[PDB]
Formats: sequence, structure tokens, C-alpha cells
Amino acid sequence: KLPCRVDGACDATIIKMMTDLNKKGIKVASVGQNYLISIPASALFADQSPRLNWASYSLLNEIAAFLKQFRKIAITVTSYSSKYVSVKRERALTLARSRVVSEYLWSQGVDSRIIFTQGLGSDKPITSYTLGGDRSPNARVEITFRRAV
Amino acid sequence: AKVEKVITPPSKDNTLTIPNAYNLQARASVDWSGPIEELTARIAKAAHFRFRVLGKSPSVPVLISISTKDESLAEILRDIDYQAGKKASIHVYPNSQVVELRYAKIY
Amino acid sequence: FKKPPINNPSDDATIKLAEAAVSVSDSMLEMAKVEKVITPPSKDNTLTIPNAYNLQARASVDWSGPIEELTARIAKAAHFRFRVLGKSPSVPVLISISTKDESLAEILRDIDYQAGKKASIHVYPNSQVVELRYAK
Amino acid sequence: KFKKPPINNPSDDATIKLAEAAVSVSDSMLEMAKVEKVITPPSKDNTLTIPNAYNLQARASVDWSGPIEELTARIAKAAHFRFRVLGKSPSVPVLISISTKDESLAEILRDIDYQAGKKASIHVYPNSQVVELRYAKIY
Amino acid sequence: GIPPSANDLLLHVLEGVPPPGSRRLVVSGGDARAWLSNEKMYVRTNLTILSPGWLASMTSADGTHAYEMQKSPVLLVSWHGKVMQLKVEGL
Amino acid sequence: GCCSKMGGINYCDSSAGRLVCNNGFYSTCYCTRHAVMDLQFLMGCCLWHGGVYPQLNSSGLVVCNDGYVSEECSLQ
Amino acid sequence: GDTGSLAGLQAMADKIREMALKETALSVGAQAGLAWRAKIIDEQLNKQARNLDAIYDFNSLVLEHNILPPVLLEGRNTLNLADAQSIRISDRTYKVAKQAHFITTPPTWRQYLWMDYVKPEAPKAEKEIWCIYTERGWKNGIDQANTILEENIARIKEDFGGMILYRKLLAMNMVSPPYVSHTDLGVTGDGSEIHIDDRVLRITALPELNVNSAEWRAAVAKDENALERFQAKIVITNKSWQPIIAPVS
Amino acid sequence: GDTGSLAGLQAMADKIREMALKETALSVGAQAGLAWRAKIIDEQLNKQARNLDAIYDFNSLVLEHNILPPVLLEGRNTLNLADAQSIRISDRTYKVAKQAHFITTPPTWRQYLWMDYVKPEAPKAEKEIWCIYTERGWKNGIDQANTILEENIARIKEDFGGMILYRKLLAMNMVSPPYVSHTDLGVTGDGSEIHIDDRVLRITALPELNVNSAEWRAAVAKDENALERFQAKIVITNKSWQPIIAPVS
Amino acid sequence: CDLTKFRWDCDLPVQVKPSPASSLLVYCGSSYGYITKQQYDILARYQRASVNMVLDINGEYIDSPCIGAER
Repeated sequence: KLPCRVDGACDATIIKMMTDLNKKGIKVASVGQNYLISIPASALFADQSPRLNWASYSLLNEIAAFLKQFRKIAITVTSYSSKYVSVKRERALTLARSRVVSEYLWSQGVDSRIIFTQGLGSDKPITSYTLGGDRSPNARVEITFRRAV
Repeated sequence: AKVEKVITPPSKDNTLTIPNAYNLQARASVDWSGPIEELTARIAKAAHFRFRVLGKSPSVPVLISISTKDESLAEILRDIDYQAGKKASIHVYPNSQVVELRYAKIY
Repeated sequence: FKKPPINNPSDDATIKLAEAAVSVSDSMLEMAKVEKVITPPSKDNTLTIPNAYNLQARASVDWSGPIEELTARIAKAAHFRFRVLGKSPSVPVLISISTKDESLAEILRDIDYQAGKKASIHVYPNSQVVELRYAK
Repeated sequence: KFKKPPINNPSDDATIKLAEAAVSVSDSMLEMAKVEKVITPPSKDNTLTIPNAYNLQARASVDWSGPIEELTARIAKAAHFRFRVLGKSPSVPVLISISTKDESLAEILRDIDYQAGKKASIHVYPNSQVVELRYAKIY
Repeated sequence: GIPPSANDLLLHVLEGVPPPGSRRLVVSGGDARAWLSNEKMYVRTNLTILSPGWLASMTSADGTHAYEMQKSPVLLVSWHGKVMQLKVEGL
Repeated sequence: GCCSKMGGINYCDSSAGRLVCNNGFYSTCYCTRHAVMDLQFLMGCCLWHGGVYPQLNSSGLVVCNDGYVSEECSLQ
Repeated sequence: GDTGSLAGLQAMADKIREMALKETALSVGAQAGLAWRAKIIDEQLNKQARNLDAIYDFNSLVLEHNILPPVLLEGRNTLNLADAQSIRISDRTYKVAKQAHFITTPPTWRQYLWMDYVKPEAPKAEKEIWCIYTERGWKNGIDQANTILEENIARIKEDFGGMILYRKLLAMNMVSPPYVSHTDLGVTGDGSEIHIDDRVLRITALPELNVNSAEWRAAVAKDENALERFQAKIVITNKSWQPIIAPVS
Repeated sequence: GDTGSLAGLQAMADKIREMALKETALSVGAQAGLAWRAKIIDEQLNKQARNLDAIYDFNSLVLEHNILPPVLLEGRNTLNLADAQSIRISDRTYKVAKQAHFITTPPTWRQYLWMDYVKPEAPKAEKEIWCIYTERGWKNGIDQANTILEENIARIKEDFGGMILYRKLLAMNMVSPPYVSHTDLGVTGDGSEIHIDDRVLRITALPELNVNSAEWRAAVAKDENALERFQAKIVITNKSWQPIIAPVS
Repeated sequence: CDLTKFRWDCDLPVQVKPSPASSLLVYCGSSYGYITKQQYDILARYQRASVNMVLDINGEYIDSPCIGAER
């Protein structure tokens, strides 16, 4: 007479998709209720351009399913990239990438009231190994959120 | 809308009270149908602006419903201020990085 | 392979319903834009943060009563002197401040805003004094 | 596998409701203590009336929920201090409930004096080795 | 003359105590409690009630609302910018 | 079960209304009726009108508590 | 066996007697069809719930003191043929259907458009034309549900349009704004109960259509031409898109 | 065979008839479940008896003459929509739910939170769905016991919070302390019975919320900064713990 | 500061008094100091990057959050 779980979400499903994304190379970590999905930009975009490959849409679909598995209020999509031309250049590129990923995730309707978008360019890397372009470890897109209740 | 704009055209833009700045150009796609204060606080937190509230919150809540897609936090705050109207007003001070929501002096 | 939006209007009538909703929201925003009366920052009659070091100290206040008592207590906590210029009204000017972490300067700003045109607060930092100016 | 650190034992909703109510009560107590302290800060410490000394640094873990006099007498006996009582014990007992773990007898006597408050007062004279409990002059 | 201030039972509702001589209602789908006393409904909740419309309200220190309203089998609430519904049974 | 491919049901956290599994992860399953559910389709007559007025029917009419008559529930 | 589908209704059974069979089949079919169509109407409303909230935003029309604006009804070219030798005509009539009042929560579209749904449990000239007449009753119930929804839409449209019309007439000074007065008591009460900031709000004047036609304000919109604007090669060009079916009248 | 466990209650048995079976199964299950849950709640309370004594310490709030402080109830943002065209609002209301009185023993948490327990000795469509419906009744009884405990918790929280609120308001000079007078008779009596030190205590003035808002005393707390404190290497250091999931909003 | 490297480690001296050179407030938790315009700009940059900027005195943590205030 009343739902026994949040509609369309299963614990076995969440575990399976976390395992699958980590196997693929997308880092899905969870500290407390806070979840992080770190995506290498080489698996989403072209070389230092805000244009997703058509093949990456399957990955974005899996990430959309993962986000739909939870109930939340605000997601945050942040973009970082290696230094290529100018500070303004990578800032604009990262903001555009965050905008595009956020638009696709929003269209693949997730249970999120707000999806904040930002790109800091090359402000906060996670590795000292800065060699490379989009293959560099700290050229990535972070989808961070907190599970609601 | 046409007849009222003709009757009295607007004279002041709320961009004076909410001047945009860096990190207020972060973007957000919102779908909100609750009281104004929580949405404003979330916007301010995502803009890394300290949230301040002025005036007594009325017993009847200042409900707002923003359903947008990918516009800057300054634009979202402007939309929230316009929708609040005579009940509440949003101001942004970028020198002190303060987002201030003030409830009008009605009652 | 990219997938279409799940909430995409793909019905002959749903599309028209969605554009009608878009137009209604746009017209409401325009009406609110015309309706709204704003005070430019230059012509704003509110206390500006006095910047005094003793007043920047954080505080925690839960008060709902006369303006005079809370203003005097805030001034004494800030170590400033306190004075009142004007005649106290019959019905007292009642305010409420319920904050857990807010500086004394911001609390005074809130007190001034809630007093409105019944009373105002001035802060002299050079001669450290909080003045409550009543209105007649 | 995926796990998060605190995998505790199962909890009961009775304990959950009690925990929420206890947190609310704790917040109310914190607010009340803060406002009263701001209203009138303390000026005198009871360490003047209960000056510590040797053999008052013996330590004890107490769990007591009875009248004040028996606990005070036990503390004095364990401190090898003669116990003295001043004033008429009221009809309504001065109940105290001290639940501590291994603190010095001087600290326990201070806690007892603070808990007694306006009903009873504990003093310690280390020159005469006397623990003196006096019931206030109410009534 | 001067209208009534509010219902003093809203203070008990705020504290969570049912108003005297009332019967419990079964609110499902959210964190709320309801009691029916004088053919009215008293609701303790942290959510914001939007649609049904209440007669009187009080707010506690930590942000809990006590509403006095007419009886209604559904409450439209905004949880966090999201409009959901609570099903009230036992009316 | 509910906490499948995790350890299993640890306990129902009534403060949140959900289950907590044997790993630190919460569960999508509810455990109390006061868990936040996105209830949008609610059955029943006279919704948004105060509910059905409890009177012994003389006709098939279903009258709500505010006087409005529910034509979608009345007998025909 | 299912009452929630016409297939289930028909599978349930897979002049006086004939007429009784027709009547009972129509009666059973109508209720099931009406309930099912009400369910589908509710599903569509919930699908478009956010759009409906955007359209019927009663909250944005709420006045200063949380006052619902009055509903104004308008008619034009009014004529009444009272009898032979007497008619009464009027250019426009404005009426106050509902007067302004204090509110505590803005109205929502669900109060008007929601369709109540309960799954109704219920059971040659015997079970041969029964399916035909139960299909007829199912169609009748569907039509009844559609008519009820149409009436609900008409009601919400009347209310929202009346509020919008009040706003327009207030802009053009054909109605007076509601006048509210606050009596500001101090700290009010006795030793048993006190209230800190006691205020009594009272609508001392309800809005009303003013008959002083001299005070009304006309509003004339305009459309912007090339005035004050214009190499400035202002040109009427043939080279453009041309409709295939050009002379359609 | 056991009424103190759902297993034993089920093992006890290892449209009119169906409805009667459902009703009787629910009735037997509910009482047994409520009793068992009350027993477990009592066990939890006795497990946490000392912590509950620390929390709900009515003894420390007792006034000078062994007087229980009054219970004060507080509400904020009070609004009452009296009718159309009339509302009444107030910033805060304070009420005296219970008045101060002489006590001989401080109240304890057992008077509020204890859950009465007595083991209730009591006994297709016959003992097949009986198990499912008695399990449903057991769940209903558990829920009922939980609701009763929740109400008891709410009551004790209201009382304790009222006493704490009275203490806070007395600190802030929003209530008057109870005034108690002692009549000091000497040796009182006759040749049949004497009382040596006869004293009569009487609360001549009960505590009451004072409406003289001028007499109230505000309290402003503060938090200590580096004032009067400052090699004094005052530095905003990046080298620190940094959260893994940093931008959570 | 060095803002990219890998660990973005850097140091900002704090002047307690509101000097004419350094008069921009920083609220390190409940303890507030004053810094310069360039220091405020780089601190706001770190805040945008969402990096904890705990206040340390003599190598000892005092208060965690730093938020820019009125200039």
C-alpha cells in the first residue's frame, strides 16, 4: 500500500554499477554520504575541446543511471584540465565542459533540484604528474553530491 | 504584462542591487518549489558567498518556484529577487562576498 | 549513443502546453520586473558595517524585545559607549535577533533594519559610541 | 567491496528517539547555561572553601544517587578526614547524584558542593583534617 | 473586537504532545505528526505546507512548524525545493 | 532482499526512515512510514476537498467535507 | 478478472431480460470507464505537474499582505431582451465573482484539476450483447470523465483569468486596491501568557470597481518601426522564401 | 505455545468467515506485539537508566524552597487567520503550562517514559492466512507501542524544556521568582501535644511572566578571537587536511 | 602562493591590527585577522578552488574555515 523503496533504485544495482564504473576507469568513491565520480576527460571530450565524442554518450548514460539511483538536492559538476594556452583559455574550456555534461545529465532527468557547474581550469590538480594533455591524470570532470537522507 | 508595462514602464534594474562578479558567474540548473531562504543559501554556498538574512521572516513563507536550466548564479539570484518582489529582496555585495536576503518591513 | 530527453515534449499537445508554460513564466517575470521597486545602493537608508575591530567580534544572540536593551548590551559587549538621542515611544520598538554566529556589526545592521524609520543606529568608531536615534 | 568505517551494532528505535530527545535537551541546556553565564558570570570558585591538600588527592570513581550526607561521610572517611555536620538536616532530603570515574576526592567534594548549591555546602579544613557539610539556613 | 491570538494547543503540538482529548492520525510519506481534536487538524512537521491551507501556525526555536487547519486527507509539502505529498489517514 | 550484494540489513534507522546495511551504506528501502517518499499519486475520493463526509448515504452521492460533491465517485 | 480494464470487464463473463441486460451492462461499464479515465487524467496532470505550476502560478498574483486578489468576470456586447418593446444593452460588464481575502497558502492547480480516483470493485440476451453494451458503457464513462476534466479546466481558467483581469484593471485604475490597516499592540498579556510583538492586520477596505470613469487610465501599446534607427540599405526585397501554395484565401 | 513471542503465537495454530478470521487475527496479534515492544522499551530504558538520570535531572532545576519551577511554553512567528480580512500575528508567545508548587521529591523520568507491561494471557480461511494476519497485527502492536513511547518522550521533553526555559527567562528577567514567606511560630501546642520549632511556609506570590518589557535584560554571548593574544607566527596555512569530496553543496 | 603544483601549499601572514596597508578582513572561524588586497584575492581564489585554509599559529591549528569579509 506504500512503496518499500525509492522508485527505480536498488542496492545490488548501486554496488554493481559502482564496480563497473571503477573497472572501466571512472573513479566512484563514497566517503560518508558524499559521493564522487571522477571521469578522465579523455573518455568524454576531444583533445582540449568541449565536444563530446559520440561514443562517450554511453558512458554519460551509465553515469546518469548512477545519479538516478540516489535521491539528492544538489549535484556539482566541476572541470579541471592541463595548462594549454592561457588561464582564461582553460577556465573557459572547463566551464564549457561542465556546462555540457550538466546539460546532458539534466536532460537525462536525475532526481536533483540543482546541478551546479564550474570549471577552475588548472587550479586544483590531484597528481604531481602534469605531463600530457587530456591524457593527464588531473584533467578530469568531478560529479560530487551528497545522498539525501 | 503589455498593458501594465505601458501604464508604468520600469525605471530601475535590479543589477544595481545584485552586481555580478567573478564566481557569481558559476552556472546552475535549478528546479525549486520551496521557501526562498533555503534556495538563496544554497546559491550563496555554491558561489562561496557568506549568506546573511535581514528582517523577521514572516509566518506566511515567501515561497518561490524557479525552474531554469544552466544560467549564472547572478541571473538566478536576480530571478529569485524578481519573483520575491514586495515580500523579500536579494542583494549581493561582492567586496565582502555576501549574499543578503532581507524580508520587507510589512507587518 | 546519445539518448533523447526523457521529459522531452514529443506529443502534439504536450509541445503546445510546454510553450504556453514558457510564455506564462516569461510574462510573469516581465510583470515582476515592472512591479518591483528597488533601492539603489547609493540611496539605501541602512547601516553600513562600521568596520570597527571591537564590533567585528562574533556573537550569539536570541532576543525578542525592546530595541534599547539589545542595543545597549551589544554596545557594552563591543566595549563602546551607548547613548540614546530622542524620546522613547509609548509602545516600545520591538525587534528580534536570533543568530548563532554573527558579528556585532551585522547584528546592529539587522537591528537598524528592523527598527526601520522608528529608530536608527549610528556608530562612531573614532570616539567609540553606539547612538540610538529615535524618530518623532 | 565497499564499506564505510562505523559499522556498529544494531540500534533500537526506542534508543533512537531517546537519543534525539537527549540531543534536543542538551542543546536547550547549552543555550540556558550560555545565557545565564553572560547575564551574570561567576566571581568566586569553591576551591577557596574546599582547599585541596595531601590525602585529598586520593582518587575515586563514584556512582551515587542518594542523600548528600552519606556520600560526603564516605568521601571524608576515605580521605581520613573527620566528618562534621552543621545545621538541621531538612525534611526534604538534599539528594545528589554523582556519576564520575576516577577523579580526586577534592574534585568530587567540589562537584558535590556545586550540585548541592543553595541547599547544602561542603567545606574542607586541611589543618584540622575536617570535612564539614552544612545545611543552609532556609526554613 | 480583537481577533483571537492563536490556539494555545499549538504550543503543545510544537513540543510534540498531542492536544488534550484528541485522537492520532497516521501521516505517511514524510516526517510529520497529526492529531484531530475539535474536527480540526494539528500537524507537527519540519516541512512546509503549500496547498491545503492552514488556519494558524507557530514555529519553534529549531524550525519545527505546528499548523492548525481543517481536516484534509492529503498534505502538499515542499521537502527541499521538491513538492511531494503526505497521506493523512484516520480522519 | 533489500540490502542485496551488501552485507545485509543491519538495522532500521527511524531518525531517517531508511534501513542501514552491514556496510556503511544506507539502503534504498524504507523501514518506517515516515521516511520521505515522493508520493504523487494518491488514491481516494474528495482529495483537495477535505475528504469524504462520513454520512449514511441516501443516494449514491459522495459529498466532501467542504460541501463540494465528487462527481467522479458518485453512483450513476 | 479485472475491473481496471475493459478487457478484464469483458473477460469477466466470457424484451424485459434484454432491456435489463443492457441497463446493467451500461451501468457497470460507465463507472469502470470513468474511473480508468480519471486515473489516466491524473497521470497526465502529474506528468505535466511542473508546467502546470508554471502556468497557474497563483503565488505570483498574491498581493502585498498575502491577500488573494479578487476574481473579476468580464462580458462584452451585453444584450437582454426583457420583453417586447424593451431591451438593455451594454458595451462591457465587469463583476466581482469572488472578493479578496487574507490567505495563508497560495492556491495550487491540484485543487481544481485533480480527478478523484478509486478502483471500483464490483461484479442471445445473456453474455453475448453484454460485452457490446459494456464497451458502450466504457466509452460513456470515458466521455463523462473527459467532461468533468473539461469543467475543472474551465473553473481554474476562470479563477486565474479573473485574478489576471483584476491585476490589469488595477493597472488601468478600474478597481481600487485593498486597504489594510495594522493595529500595533505592544507586549500584550498578563502573568499567565504574554505575546511580544502583537499586531492585528485588518482589511479595512475591500477592492471594488470604481464607477468614476474620469479616473480610469487608458494604455496604448506601440510597435517599433525604422524610426530613429536608419550604409542603411533599406530595401523591399523579392529574393526570399516564397510560399508554395501562394493564393490561399 | 507462548503469547510473549510471535513465533509461539504463530505456532499456537500450526466472505464472513474470512473477514472474521482477519479481524480476530489482527486483534490477537496487536495486543501481544504491543506488550512485547513495551517490554523491550522498558529493557532499553533500564539499560540507559543512569544516562536518563543525567539528562532528565529534575532535581537540579528545583528552586530554593524545594519548589518545582513552572513549565513555560514558547512559540514564534505566531499567526492566526481569524477570518477573511482579519489576522493576528505575534513574534513570540510565552505561556505557563503548569504553575510552580511545593514538592517533596523531584520528579523522575520513570513517571513519564515507563511503558506498562503485563504478559497478556489469551488464546484457505482457517489457520492459513491466520499466520499472515497475526504477523500484521504484531507489526501493528509494535508500531502502537513505539507511538506511545514517542508521546511519552514528547511529554517529558516538554516538561523538562519548560523548566529550563523558566530558568532562562528568570535569568533574562522575563519572569518573576516565586516569593515564599515563613511564619515562625514558637513552641506551639497544649498539654497533649507540642511542636518545638513550628514554621509555616507559604508561596505568597507565584511566578508570572512580566509584561514590563523595559525591565527585561538581554544577553549577548561572544567568541574569542586572537585579541590580546598576539614568535606569534599568525599564518593562514594551506598545508592541512583537505576533504576528498571537496565541493559538496 | 603556488596554486597548481600538486598540493597548492602556501602561506599567508596575518596582521591583527587594521593597518592602512593590510585592512581586509579574514574570518578564520571565530578568530579574525587582516590582510592585504593581493592576499585577499589569492585567498578568494583558493576559496573558489574549495581548499581548506585553516589558521595556524606557531605550527598549531586554531580555526578551520577562512572566508573573505568587507574590504
